[PDB]
Amino acid sequence: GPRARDLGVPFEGTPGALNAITDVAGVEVGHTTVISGDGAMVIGKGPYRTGVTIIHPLGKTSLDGVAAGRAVINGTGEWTGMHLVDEVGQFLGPIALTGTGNVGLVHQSMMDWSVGKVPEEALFSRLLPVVAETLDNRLNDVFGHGLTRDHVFAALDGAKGGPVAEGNVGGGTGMIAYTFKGGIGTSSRVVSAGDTRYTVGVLVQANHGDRNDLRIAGVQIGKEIKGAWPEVNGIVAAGPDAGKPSLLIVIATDAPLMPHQLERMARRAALGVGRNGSTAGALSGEFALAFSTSHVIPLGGKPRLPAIINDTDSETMNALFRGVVQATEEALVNQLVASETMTGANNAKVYGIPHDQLARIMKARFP
Amino acid sequence: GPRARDLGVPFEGTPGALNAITDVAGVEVGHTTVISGDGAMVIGKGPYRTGVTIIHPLGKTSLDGVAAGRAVINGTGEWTGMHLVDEVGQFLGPIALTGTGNVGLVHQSMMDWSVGKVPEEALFSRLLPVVAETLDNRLNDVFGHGLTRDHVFAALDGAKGGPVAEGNVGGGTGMIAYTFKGGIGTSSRVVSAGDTRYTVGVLVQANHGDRNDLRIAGVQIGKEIKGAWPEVNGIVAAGPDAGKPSLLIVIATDAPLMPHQLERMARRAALGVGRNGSTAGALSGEFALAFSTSHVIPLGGKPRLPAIINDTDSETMNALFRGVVQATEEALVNQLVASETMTGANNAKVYGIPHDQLARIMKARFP
Amino acid sequence: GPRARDLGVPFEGTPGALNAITDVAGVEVGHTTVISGDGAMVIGKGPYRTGVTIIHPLGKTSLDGVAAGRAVINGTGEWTGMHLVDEVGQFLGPIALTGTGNVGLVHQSMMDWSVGKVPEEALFSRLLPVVAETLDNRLNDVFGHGLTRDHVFAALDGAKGGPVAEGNVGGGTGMIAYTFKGGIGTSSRVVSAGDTRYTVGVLVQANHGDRNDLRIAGVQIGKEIKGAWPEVNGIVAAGPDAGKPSLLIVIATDAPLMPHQLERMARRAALGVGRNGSTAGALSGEFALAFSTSHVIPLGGKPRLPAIINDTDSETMNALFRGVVQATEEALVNQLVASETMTGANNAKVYGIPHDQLARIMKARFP
Amino acid sequence: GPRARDLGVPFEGTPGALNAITDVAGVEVGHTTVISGDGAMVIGKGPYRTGVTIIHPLGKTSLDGVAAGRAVINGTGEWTGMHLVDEVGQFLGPIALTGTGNVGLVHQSMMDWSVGKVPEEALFSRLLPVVAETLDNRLNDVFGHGLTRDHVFAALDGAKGGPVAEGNVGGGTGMIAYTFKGGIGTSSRVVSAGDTRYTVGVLVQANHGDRNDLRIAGVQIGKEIKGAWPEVNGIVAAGPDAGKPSLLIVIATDAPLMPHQLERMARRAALGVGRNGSTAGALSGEFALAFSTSHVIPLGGKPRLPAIINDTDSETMNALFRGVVQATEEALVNQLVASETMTGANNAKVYGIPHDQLARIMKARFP
Ligand SMILES: NCCc1ccc(S(=O)(=O)F)cc1
Ligand SMILES: NCCc1ccc(S(=O)(=O)F)cc1
Ligand SMILES: NCCc1ccc(S(=O)(=O)F)cc1
Ligand SMILES: NCCc1ccc(S(=O)(=O)F)cc1
Ligand SMILES: NCCc1ccc(S(=O)(=O)F)cc1
Ligand SMILES: NCCc1ccc(S(=O)(=O)F)cc1
Ligand SMILES: NCCc1ccc(S(=O)(=O)F)cc1
Ligand SMILES: NCCc1ccc(S(=O)(=O)F)cc1
Repeated sequence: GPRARDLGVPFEGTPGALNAITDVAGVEVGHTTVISGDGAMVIGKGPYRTGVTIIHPLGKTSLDGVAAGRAVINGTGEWTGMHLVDEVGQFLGPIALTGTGNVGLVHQSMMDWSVGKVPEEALFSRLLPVVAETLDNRLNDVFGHGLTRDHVFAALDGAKGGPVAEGNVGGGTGMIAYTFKGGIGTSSRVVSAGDTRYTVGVLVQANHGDRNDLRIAGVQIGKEIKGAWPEVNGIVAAGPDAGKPSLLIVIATDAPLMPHQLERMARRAALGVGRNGSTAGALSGEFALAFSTSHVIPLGGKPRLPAIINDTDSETMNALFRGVVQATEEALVNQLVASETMTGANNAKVYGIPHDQLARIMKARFP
Repeated sequence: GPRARDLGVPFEGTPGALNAITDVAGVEVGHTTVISGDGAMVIGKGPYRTGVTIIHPLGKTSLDGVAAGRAVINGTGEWTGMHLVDEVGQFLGPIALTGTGNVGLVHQSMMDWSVGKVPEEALFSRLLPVVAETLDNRLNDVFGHGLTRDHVFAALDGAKGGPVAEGNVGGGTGMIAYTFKGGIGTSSRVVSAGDTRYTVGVLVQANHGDRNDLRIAGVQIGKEIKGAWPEVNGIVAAGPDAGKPSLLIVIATDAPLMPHQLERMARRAALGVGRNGSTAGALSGEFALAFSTSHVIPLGGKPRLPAIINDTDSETMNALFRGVVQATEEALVNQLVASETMTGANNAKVYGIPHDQLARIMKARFP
Repeated sequence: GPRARDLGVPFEGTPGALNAITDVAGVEVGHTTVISGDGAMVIGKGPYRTGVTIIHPLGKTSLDGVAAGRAVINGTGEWTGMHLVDEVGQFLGPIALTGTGNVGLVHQSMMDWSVGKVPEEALFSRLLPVVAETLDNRLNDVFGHGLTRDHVFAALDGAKGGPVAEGNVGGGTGMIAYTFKGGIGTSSRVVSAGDTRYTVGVLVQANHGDRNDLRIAGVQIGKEIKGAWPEVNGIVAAGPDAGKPSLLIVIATDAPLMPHQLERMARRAALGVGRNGSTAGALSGEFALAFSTSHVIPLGGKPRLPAIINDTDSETMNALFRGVVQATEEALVNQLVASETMTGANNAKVYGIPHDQLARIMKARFP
Repeated sequence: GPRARDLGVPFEGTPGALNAITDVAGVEVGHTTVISGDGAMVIGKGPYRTGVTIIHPLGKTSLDGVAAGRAVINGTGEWTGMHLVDEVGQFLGPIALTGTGNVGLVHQSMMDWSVGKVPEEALFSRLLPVVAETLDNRLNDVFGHGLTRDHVFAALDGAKGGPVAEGNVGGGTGMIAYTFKGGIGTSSRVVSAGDTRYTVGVLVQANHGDRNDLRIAGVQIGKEIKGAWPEVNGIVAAGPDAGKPSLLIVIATDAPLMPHQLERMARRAALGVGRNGSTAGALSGEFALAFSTSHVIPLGGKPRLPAIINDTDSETMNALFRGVVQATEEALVNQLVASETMTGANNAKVYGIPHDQLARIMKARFP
């Protein structure tokens, strides 16, 4: 399937080989996608359109920590392990991205998974699992216990490097972004800092924004697209014909950055979001987490910092910052393009942004 | 049973009638205490010494929010719903305080409880439950699933006003503080802010500190007490004769404070902690959350702020601040006194601070 | 001359009557602009291209505080009075925006001005002046004491409502933005929340960004413009032909917001900046301060909060948030268009963004 | 003259050789003390009781940065350069501690001093001087321009290693703490972190707290001391018999800590303050700044991090934290003992805590 670039959307900078967070060596991603039932929602019975996405910063077999820092755009949402990140500049274990209703289940399941994987002497380090959410309430039975521990184990165990599936998968399965179908998106940038190159990888779970604000490559596009407004049981549910017939951003880099420097990286995410036109809804939980895969902390050991960067080194830091902004901008658009039309709970129907129209618009704007 | 004052420990200020967080009208507290098994710990088979403590800011039937603000002393621990508090200055639902291994279970159980209590239209407001932890790893099978959804429901439903049980109860059941038995403690102050008297109530779940640092009423008491060091299988496990035969602070007030003013309140907890001598362990998750029961936010309506206070009004603010410092100091000592000797997982034995010795020391120091 | 809209740049939303921060009633703005000398720079002798911009939140005769909250995009710069804003949610006195070299002089001058204007009994409230900077180092003798106490008095005393001068004036006089001439810009939005209208006004002092990242109305315009690169003594200083022949954002609103709510407003500034393409340089001090003119604190008195807004009231908050994003986006373009080509210290020459070319590009893009 | 230990006050831990911040190698301290005039205050004509204290983290000839992090206890005061510290984890140049009315003068004077001392290529790094304040309003003509640029230069140039003068000197000259004479205090700890011993040094400028709250070595001493309350014109101005005849903490360490780790150190200061009984007044600007003298950043070069420490290494981190708490606690008492009775502006008279009574009390409590 085409990604944003394939439909003629231009972006600045140089993407990595996979144009994904896994361009950062050693990062693994797994999805479990839960899609079952149709028709009217009954709490505890579905329909279910949900799941979980796992990111292993250093792979599923690592017991070590990664240096980390976060940023909050708008904090109406949950992301666990973040007080830890704020205090000691690192976290242990995987990142889980999921639906709001799944947070506690995922949190405990990650603990159960550790008991079966980790040496008992190291169990203390698995007590603060990192779990984050956006709300799949239009398409999913949020409270209905559709996600199981087995689902979580499968994502943890199945995670891998290489190409990352985008769209209606894992934590993104039941999401809605810019009044089009939401979900998972990813992008990367290879950046030049003097004689050195670094990779900045971004993955998003997008459930934010309004169609009328959306910009793609600077084009305010919602009004250029015809139709494709959401429907409920046959009736247009938004837009001019209404009535008629949160955002999680994960940044990986192999740059050997210190925790406070990774906070700076995280704070660049908002600028990439800003490029695409949204204004951070009052109830939209929008968060960024950044980590380094080269600045690593062996469990109970000496931190490994292979090289060290000056915060005032504009050449290096700006290269890295611009990388975050650009990869974030593109990951957001890649999400929209990868997500297909879906019908879910209560016959709610949300359209993937139409490929034919997007390509036509891009061709006209960028001949 | 005697509380700290009853053993001759002096404190400054005037406590409320109950000398507890429930001196703040409408606050309800519940505990479920889980104690089963003895001897060698096998993960999933106990022994269990754990539980959960519930605090309903406005009572169990409230759908409304309370103005709130938080502070971090040392952030190596979990407390959910805090991004929400940082962002919008309020939280919905109960505060749960529990052991580290129970966070996910408690988080989902609270959602489940809401489904059976609140109108479907208010379910959105129940998606970010507030759950905090300290670690009962010495006395409890942390990973062993000792806490059940029923335990959580019982605490949610059984919560009430009036006297608050202290010691080895609810979330505090298997905790250890200042190398003595840890647990739950509570105290309050009624403070004169001009011609208006507010109540400041504090509850702690204590699992922090070293005996060598402990100060009670300014007395460095660890070396004055003889014996009572922890044991394993009858062998002293800490202190000089070793070998021979986190902190959660919840502040309630009826002062009509704005969210940023409640952050100031929460930041006062550290001074109260400082009075008692600990230095915040590198891995001690020490947190404070402050809320108002008068500044309330009707769900989906207009915030109710019955009066308004100027931050530069020293008379009012300092009365409130001093209240927090004093009530926190006393709550910590009250905890120690209420907690009794316990033997738990792996035959670990932790002594309650000896009442006879404490009373003897206080009598000598304060005739 | 022309402002951005006059050159055919489209923006979203409805500007206030003045399309300026002074659309918020009672706000006063004053500039002192210092331009003297030409040729090679000698420290302490000029050339000078600097100044100061004063914003009185409630007018120059007010002794009262305004509710306030801030946000940091990248904190490599100075802005005094901000610890106060963080702590007590308000500040007293005017905001001064100036060149880095002028900070201390302006800070003390504001105290001096207070001694002469304020009742003796109220002098305590004047001890924490609000002063912020960006660096005019290419065009100005930064260290050379070009700004005087008299210059500051003149801006304090000459401040007024009505139209605000933009471009090479006040604190913006010697600034550079997006490799074109920087300086002062302003814009406003009147926003609708049901039957209620509010105004959000923004003023920027812009000294940030690179030409190659600049977006105006979503158009990446740096490569579309021919020439107009900076020069030093007749030699192109940047861009392809090189070698051959920080950001301060002030947000005012009449919305009756609490301090933590104004922090949310301030955090929206970054999204507006993001729209225009910059990525926050490592050494670019980018800050936002937001205040309410309706939520005011009589000195030594009871805060006046005429109405109260729920943070979860999306209709109201989103209206205000969108206002910040749009007004920030426009104030940045308004700055560029207002700023004229300038030659300063060491014969550095920076071009105002070319009006003829910009208009042509906008016409071609937006027929 | 005796310090606190010499009067019989016990403290925990091992001080460095000097028991002062200069036990951390390379740190230099300088004071300029300004004392002139008696009787009634007229703004601009004294009497003056003020000054400035300079701390050079790496000595007066250093152009390099030190890694640093800060904490706020209560933010109603000024400390410049802190946005920089928050963002990039270091600051350049000296720390100045002074009276509130002197901030702007000191800020500009430090720039002027740099112009004379620093190479031209390094001037950019001198643009964000670090200046902090407490308010000497009872004893000093705050607005009266008593401090001159020459005073600042003398303290910058006269700074040295070795014993540090305490009491009514430099920035502390006109201060008041716990209703006794305030001033400068300092202490250090050498702390055992495994097989390595680090030094933690602390200097305070104390202008905070109330006599009734003061604890010295856990003894609530205000009521044990007879007389010595402040007077105006021979009449008691505070306390029971009235009418009858802010805090700055600077932490230095040679531990090679990263910036986020120094924030942790700074957050420990509050516990040390807590030990001595104060509750952080609403208008008391109470701040801490911590820097490392081993983790240094050559100007425009590669950061030098000689060794690296794990945040979860309890043995090392707790040793450092305990050092901060104990050194802060002792610095505060050392201040009181060093500070002598002073009469200043408006015939305000503030007593040094009486040495004879203190020694007698300590002897009775600690036989
Ligand atoms: N991040 C998920 C969306 C969400 C879910 C709940 C809220 S609350 O303020 O009503 F608790 C806010 C935002
Ligand atoms: N045999 C003991 C296994 C075990 C069980 C629990 C832990 S904890 O510190 O993470 F709670 C550590 C080790
Ligand atoms: N608050 C519970 C104790 C705790 C549990 C785990 C950690 S971690 O750094 O190893 F993730 C830290 C502190
Ligand atoms: N209308 C059916 C009940 C219901 C209502 C709201 C939700 S929520 O996902 O937005 F919290 C879930 C289920
Ligand atoms: N905000 C003005 C620009 C500026 C000026 C100086 C610095 S410093 O890191 O060298 F202290 C950083 C940024
Ligand atoms: N009546 C004396 C005038 C005066 C002089 C100084 C102050 S201060 O607290 O701001 F330093 C206050 C009042
Ligand atoms: N840190 C100095 C004391 C101080 C504290 C507060 C202020 S004010 O801005 O709230 F009036 C002024 C001076
Ligand atoms: N290289 C010439 C001297 C000089 C260099 C830099 C500056 S500054 O404004 O960036 F601090 C000022 C003067």
